[PDB]
Formats: sequence, structure tokens, C-alpha cells
Amino acid sequence: IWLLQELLRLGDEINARYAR
Amino acid sequence: GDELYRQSLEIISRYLREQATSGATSRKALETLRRVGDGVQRNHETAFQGMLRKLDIKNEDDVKSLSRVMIHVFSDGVTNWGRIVTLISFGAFVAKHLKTINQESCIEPLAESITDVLVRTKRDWLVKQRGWDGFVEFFHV
Ligand SMILES: [Zn+2]
Ligand SMILES: [Zn+2]
Repeated sequence: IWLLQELLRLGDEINARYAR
Repeated sequence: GDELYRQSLEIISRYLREQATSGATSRKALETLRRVGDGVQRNHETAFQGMLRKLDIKNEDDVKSLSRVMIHVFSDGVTNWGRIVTLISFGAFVAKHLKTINQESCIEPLAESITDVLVRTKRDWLVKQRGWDGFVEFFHV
């Protein structure tokens, strides 16, 4: 579980960075 | 015969195959994907290495697991461009690994699997977001 979830979370963090 | 699929495959395949040894939107999207994706790999190398270690890819059977990860992420109803670029970036990171273990022949199929799942699960979201033109705009400058 941790692996999938860590990737998803990174993607969301990158999304927030560029949506800024 | 599905232009969005064809375009997505061209962009994603070119990026992943670049780790081994046509329209305006596709060219710009490839440049954007490489620019952002290579940055993600550089800044997240330790994390990506740990994920790759968990996948423990040493043979053809292990490459199956990777297609299952892609399906798993894109099946999530949550969608955004950050997720899309990050998953493709991890795909390119694994493609580098595949090259180093002499499994270059897995790279094009990996790109096809990523493209298949992305378009099958997110087609409507992608079009609503203006497709690859929207991708270029989101990550612009
Ligand atoms: Zn190149
Ligand atoms: Zn293979």
C-alpha cells in the first residue's frame, strides 16, 4: 500500500506546486 | 482511430524510449514532459529509488507488477496533472533501470501500458482539461 500511496501523494504535491 | 490515444502514446513512448539506447502539440508536450519529469526524478531520486527497490525488478515477471501499479493509481478517481506527470516520470525512472539490467525491450511495452491505462481511465478528464495543450499550459514557465 505504501508505495502506491507515496506516488499519489508526490503527484498531488507537484500538482499544488505548479497550480501556484 | 482514437487521436488522443495516438498522441498520448507518441509523447509518453518518446520520453520513456529516450532512456534506452507528429504535430506541434505533441512536440511541445514532449518537451514539457521531459523538463518537468526529469526535474521530478532529480529531486525525488531517493524516494524513487526506494519505490524501485520495493518493486525489485530483476526479470520479466517483475515487470508485471509495474503495470499493476499504473492501473492502481489511475483507477483512483482523483485526477490531476501533477499525478499524471509524476507517474510518467516514475515510468521513465524505471525505464532507466530496465536499460541498466538489459531489459530494454520492456520499455516500449511499459509506455504502451501507461498510455493504455491513462487514456482508458482518464479520457474524459483529459479532454475537459484541453488534452496535451492543457498539459503544456499547466506546466508553462
Ligand atoms: Zn533526447
Ligand atoms: Zn518485458
